[PDB]
Amino acid sequence: SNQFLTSDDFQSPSAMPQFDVTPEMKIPGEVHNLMEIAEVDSVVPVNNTKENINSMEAYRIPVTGGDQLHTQVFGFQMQPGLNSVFKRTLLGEILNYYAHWSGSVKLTFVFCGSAMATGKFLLAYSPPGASPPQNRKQAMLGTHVIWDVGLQSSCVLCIPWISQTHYRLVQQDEYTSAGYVTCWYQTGLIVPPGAPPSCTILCFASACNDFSVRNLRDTPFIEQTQLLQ
Amino acid sequence: SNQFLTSDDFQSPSAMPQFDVTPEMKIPGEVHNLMEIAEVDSVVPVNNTKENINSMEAYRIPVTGGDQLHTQVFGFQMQPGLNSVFKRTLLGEILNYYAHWSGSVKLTFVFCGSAMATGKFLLAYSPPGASPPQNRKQAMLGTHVIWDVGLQSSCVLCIPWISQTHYRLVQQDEYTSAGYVTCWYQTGLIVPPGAPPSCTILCFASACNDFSVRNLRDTPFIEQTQLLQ
Amino acid sequence: LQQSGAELARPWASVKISCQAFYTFNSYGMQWVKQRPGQGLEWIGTIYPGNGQTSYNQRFKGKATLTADKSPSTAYMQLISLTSEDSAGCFCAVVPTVDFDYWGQGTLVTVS
Amino acid sequence: YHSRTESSIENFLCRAACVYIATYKSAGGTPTERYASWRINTRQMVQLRRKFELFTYLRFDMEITFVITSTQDPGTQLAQDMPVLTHQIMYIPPGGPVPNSATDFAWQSSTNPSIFWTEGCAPARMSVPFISIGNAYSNFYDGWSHFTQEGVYGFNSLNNMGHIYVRHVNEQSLGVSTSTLRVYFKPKHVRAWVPRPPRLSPYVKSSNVNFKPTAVTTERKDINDVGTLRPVGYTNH
Amino acid sequence: YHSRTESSIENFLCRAACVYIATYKSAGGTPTERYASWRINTRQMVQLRRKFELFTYLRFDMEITFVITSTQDPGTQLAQDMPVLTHQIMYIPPGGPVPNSATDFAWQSSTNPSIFWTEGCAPARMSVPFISIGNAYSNFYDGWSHFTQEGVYGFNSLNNMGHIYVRHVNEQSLGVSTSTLRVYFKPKHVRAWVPRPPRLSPYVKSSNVNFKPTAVTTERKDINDVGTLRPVGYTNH
Amino acid sequence: DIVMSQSPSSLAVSVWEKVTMSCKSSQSLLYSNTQKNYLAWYQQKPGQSPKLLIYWASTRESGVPDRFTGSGSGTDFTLTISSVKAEDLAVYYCQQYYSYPLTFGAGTKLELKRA
Amino acid sequence: RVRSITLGNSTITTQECANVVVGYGVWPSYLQDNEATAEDQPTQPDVATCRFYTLDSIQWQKESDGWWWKFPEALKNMGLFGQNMEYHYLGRSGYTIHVQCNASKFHQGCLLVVCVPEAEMGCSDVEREVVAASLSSEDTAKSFSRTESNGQHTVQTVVYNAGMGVGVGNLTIFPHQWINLRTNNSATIVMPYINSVPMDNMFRHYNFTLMIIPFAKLEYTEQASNYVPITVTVAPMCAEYNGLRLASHQ
Repeated sequence: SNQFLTSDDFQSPSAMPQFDVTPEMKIPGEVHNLMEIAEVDSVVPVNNTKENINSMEAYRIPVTGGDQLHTQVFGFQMQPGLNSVFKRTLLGEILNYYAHWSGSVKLTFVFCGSAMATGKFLLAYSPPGASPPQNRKQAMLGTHVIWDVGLQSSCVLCIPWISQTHYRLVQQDEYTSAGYVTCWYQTGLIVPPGAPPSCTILCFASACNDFSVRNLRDTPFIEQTQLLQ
Repeated sequence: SNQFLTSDDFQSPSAMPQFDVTPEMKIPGEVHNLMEIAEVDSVVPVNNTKENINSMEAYRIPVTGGDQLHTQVFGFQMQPGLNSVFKRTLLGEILNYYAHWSGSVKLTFVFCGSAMATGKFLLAYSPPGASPPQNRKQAMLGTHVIWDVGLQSSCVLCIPWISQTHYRLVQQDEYTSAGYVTCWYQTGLIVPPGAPPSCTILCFASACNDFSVRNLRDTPFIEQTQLLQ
Repeated sequence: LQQSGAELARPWASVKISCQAFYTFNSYGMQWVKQRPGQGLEWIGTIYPGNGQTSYNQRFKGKATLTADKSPSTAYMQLISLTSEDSAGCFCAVVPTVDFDYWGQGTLVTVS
Repeated sequence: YHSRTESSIENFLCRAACVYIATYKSAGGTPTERYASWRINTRQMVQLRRKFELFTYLRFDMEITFVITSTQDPGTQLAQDMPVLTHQIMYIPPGGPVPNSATDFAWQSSTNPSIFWTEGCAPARMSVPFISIGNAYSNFYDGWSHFTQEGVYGFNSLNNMGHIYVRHVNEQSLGVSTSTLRVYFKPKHVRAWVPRPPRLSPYVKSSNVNFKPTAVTTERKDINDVGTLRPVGYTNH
Repeated sequence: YHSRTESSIENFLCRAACVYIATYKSAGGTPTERYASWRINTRQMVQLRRKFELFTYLRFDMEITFVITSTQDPGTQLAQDMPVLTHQIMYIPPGGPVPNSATDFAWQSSTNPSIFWTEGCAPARMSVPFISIGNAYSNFYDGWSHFTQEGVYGFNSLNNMGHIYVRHVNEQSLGVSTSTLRVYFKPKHVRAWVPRPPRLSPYVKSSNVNFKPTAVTTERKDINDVGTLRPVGYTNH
Repeated sequence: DIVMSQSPSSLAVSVWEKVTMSCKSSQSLLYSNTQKNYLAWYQQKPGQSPKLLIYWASTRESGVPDRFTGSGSGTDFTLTISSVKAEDLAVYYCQQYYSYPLTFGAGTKLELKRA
Repeated sequence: RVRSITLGNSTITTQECANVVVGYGVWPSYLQDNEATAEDQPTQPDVATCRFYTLDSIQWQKESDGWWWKFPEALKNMGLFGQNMEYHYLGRSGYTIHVQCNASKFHQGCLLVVCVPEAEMGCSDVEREVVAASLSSEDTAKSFSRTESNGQHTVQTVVYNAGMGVGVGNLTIFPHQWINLRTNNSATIVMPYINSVPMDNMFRHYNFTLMIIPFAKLEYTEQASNYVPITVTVAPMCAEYNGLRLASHQ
């Protein structure tokens, strides 16, 4: 009509015709899709206890050494872009720019201990309509891998995409419909005389190749509204 | 739209259709580009001391004869269309009509002395991020030619185009980023009995084939605003 | 901060003046000033260790030599063909291209 | 290798320029402010005059555009319900009947092309071809108008483009409506010959080349003085 | 298999956004509120600043649209019969004459492209190409403006897009008309390089990257605490 | 060579009298990169080594009162002495950071006038 | 498997066979014809500047937070490459930063070695600006801090915001490598020349910043040497210049 849709692509007359643009040169690192920024790993803040968020201690998962053998290392609700654990990483900063999302999440746990240390962890994953495991025996009968840190230093754990519908709302919260990724002590942490007994795990989350988003909007993080000065 | 862009090419209905225009005849001297006016040499006012600008003495570079052998003849900052030396010549009157410029400048120094006179001048050029030479020994180690006026009467000195970006702003001033063209006595000026000891140089500046301009605007020289009468 | 102790010289001969800097000789050269009680301060030269440059005022070219080594970390100035006109107090100063800052003491050259 | 299309003669001499702003009322009084008038000459505006006077001989069509904004005058007996203003813009071809004042027969002459334009829509536009007995217009004329070297030094030349006259068509009795005309002149298909030097001295009047003796250029410190040598820093020393 | 066209760089950085709302009157007083002015920078609006600061180097054309709605001011000596408001929007190209106030020659400068728009129809639109000496704009500049590392830490860079100045063309004597401009800026043909992390700290000013130290993320109950375990029902037990 | 002028060359003044002293440069010691004048002010106490008064022609040093303040720009400067005391009787020399021959000024000798 | 690398007739570095990171996917190269705007020829000093400039070693202690060097100021005094930064006007160079540590098998820890293009940094005081003396030293590292810096003209050197106001775990977006002392020992990143102009003056502009941040802190028992030396070695690649003159600045 004779209206102005703000979401309407139209050519306009150039204000400065007869002007030659500077010839574009080859700059390395061209981006064509926002999903290429989401498919890189970013360090996941798993240890947010409110006394570590203002330090580097909210990136290090503590694995103490001694006699536990039945307790938990960590655990979180697997919902990227909504979880306090995931909403500030590169994947969950891009998901907050969109209202729908669909795809897999790839986790990677790196054991940052000494080469003389040896142990075993049970990395369990629970499905979306399922309760978090409460002990190591319940987590064993679910979906688990055994990460023997004497043999491998990283444990890549890819998480499947299970939903009734095609996409999934990012800001909408559906409790007990996302999945949980917990980790349990299996053996402990065995060190020789001279090695430090306690250690550190780091987690890295990204997207996969089947990832997609839809329905762009404004990020919840920026609250400022008035112009700067 | 239903607007009026002043920079918009549109055909209009002819007010006088049915009128036969006078057949155009061959007039010599057709101009197709403004750069053809800039690629001619114009005499450069190098000697502007405020007592010569209202005379012809602001075109003649004085080369006195005697015992100097270490002093300077002239020197200017090489920025066409902004320098008091260059902004009123043909090249620097066209550059003031545009906001961007790019290309080389060709200088030519003509020794207007007698055929019996002999001497040598050192014509140094300094790069854009470089200080003006202070004596003849500093100018020798830079970029120089030796102009022996007994052999040649003109010394053509073309100046390269060095910049970080593609074009360059004309009115914007960037000190110590343009280049300096100085001239030093090497030998003196040797004359036989009967020849005049003092002489005269004239400078001629133009553009080159790689010259271009962009972003047309109004010349800074014309200040009158109200219509004539 | 330190300068040579008072010394007695002979005309038509040389003098070597020393200066001691606790600060490392980097990014900033060592100043040399000659004071005339009747007149004012006069700059002799500076040797810039950070880039290693050595320079003198035209008046002192051929008169003053400036030399700073690395391990000793002491700045030196030598004058030659001394006459009564060279009798003066000579100061060494620092310059971080930010200021001339301070000088300190200095042996009164006494050509006699 | 760059492009030189920005400094062609078409791209340098074809920009629209406001060359004339006048005002004209719509009710009686003196019979002069009821209409506007502009003899088409490229000499009253110095900015465009200097660009045209880089050439001796020019040849172009015209592309004139009129921006007419009206207003309601204050005082008593107001306009109130004013229906719509219609304006007549008449181009008197060179040697054509020229209106002495408003409501004259010159306005109704068939010979003078006219535009009837109603307020509230796109502005009025007209195009005039190259109208000369000669084969170009001349910015300069080293000569006289009569064959006996008598008259004026280059003013009655065949460089006449005509006039433009604008008035209200309405017969408005109560209330006055003051309109303001803006003329945006633009040359099309420009062909230019014999390049001339750009002018140094300022202009005095739009009938001459008269001038006062001005300096070749601006004052400088000395014959060999570069400006503001960089003060000693940690790179320039 | 889904489609990834929703998160391309063109579809993520090309949405129109209101970046500047100003107002400008039409009668006298102080010579400041009679016109509007906006230096084109993508730093005053935080929402668009964060999207542009996911990249180091950008290259785009501009597509600016102006939504001008006027009103009649209260008080005595009312507008009454106001004929139609015409507005001039001038784009001063970088390094171009900039108006000190209303009725200045900068407005009539041929160099600065302008739009004359009459109220009651579709809004005014203009497109500006990539105007830079460099080969891209830079959202970040780890460096200085002068060669001596002197001046301001990244503000006089060649990232200048120009200004936009808007005024009333009318000469309105009786009555004041206050117009409000809305600028809907939009980039076209965006090409972006060197992806950067999204910002955590809030902004303080549109000339810096200054910030206050903020937490990496929000508070959580404990190192291993999932939220709201389902209370025993007839399926979850 | 850049020369530094000082006027007056010397002046005798009593206690509690606001005195100034000009130091004019033969070249503007102000560059257009940072807009910071290259001028130094120095106090040489009677029979003593000089000390710093004002650097960048605008900023004070430690252990220095507000009766020593740089002031000016371009090529003309002065040092306002607001409330003189019994520690100002000395010779003062201005200096420039700009041209490599770092010449000092003529040298104002602020003299003490007694009863 | 212990292959030696000799670059120029001065340098020898010994290194095993490990993984490299090549830029944003491009190798450094020389400027072609349709890429420059300058009015002259580059005259690259290939015969003298391509060697290894091994900087001083930092000590990774138990309580250290991180270090950064700004480039190309990090080679301002390093030999002939520092002379070319003086006696030229424009410059263009890629680099091959090689970072390696000497730890035992009884040490543990993890480093992140980032190359951040245009790492513009905010000040420790809002409504104020940094100085050049707080951005970088000429050859030594600048330390991040665990707590909040509070100076007037300094840099906000808190470690989890990386001096740029971002999340420190998201610096993995730029070219990076992880030195995990359990398995990895070394890290080598090949940075190209990234700018918006083909050549810039390498005194005012900082092309990139090399940050080395420990994410898992260093632990050791009481027998052990209580630090791990981190040795950085920078080798310039395809350096070319323009504008021969004197040393106008510094």
